[PDB]
Amino acid sequence: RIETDERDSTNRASFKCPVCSSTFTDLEANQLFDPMTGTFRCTFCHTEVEEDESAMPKKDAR
Ligand SMILES: [Zn+2]
Repeated sequence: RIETDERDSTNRASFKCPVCSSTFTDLEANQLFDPMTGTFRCTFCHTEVEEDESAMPKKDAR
C-alpha cells in the first residue's frame, strides 16, 4: 500500500514541563532556553521542561 508516515514531526520544537504540565514549541525554545543551565526553563512555573514525544496531532487510531 502507500506509506503515510514520512515527516510530521522532526526531532524537537515540542517540549513539555514536568511540573505544571505546560508545553512549548521551537519558537518558545529560543526564549525558554537558559545559559546558566543550558536548557529550556518553563515560563510560568520556571520548571525544567523536556521534549514531548506525544504533543503532536497523530493518527490517534483511525
Ligand atoms: Zn512549568
